[PDB]
Amino acid sequence: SMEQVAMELRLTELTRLLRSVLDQLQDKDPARIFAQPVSLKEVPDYLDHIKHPMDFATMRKRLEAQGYKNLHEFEEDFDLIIDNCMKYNARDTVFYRAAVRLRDQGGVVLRQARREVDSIG
Repeated sequence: SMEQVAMELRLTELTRLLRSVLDQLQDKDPARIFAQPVSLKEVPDYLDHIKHPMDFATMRKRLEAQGYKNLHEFEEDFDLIIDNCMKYNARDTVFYRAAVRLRDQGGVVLRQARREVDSIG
């Protein structure tokens, strides 16, 4: 149907905008602390602690499969990155501090992304 195509074009345009958002969020992590999943070889207990692990590579795979239907779903995943890290790691650690910084810096990007998604439809 033509409707299905129009819907698909919207999904594709959302995917384009989320890719740019993702790039901007990931620039706020210059140490690459959140680049890749936490290694179960190097943190064998990790899944006892964290039930839904997340990282920027895993978000990028979902993105390119057009697997985010709306900004809210994408934000959920971004928040998992931050929130997982802040539970597993103590306050006095480079990891926790990196999450706080990513959260604070990402908020700005996400604030305008919401406006753009609402605005452009």
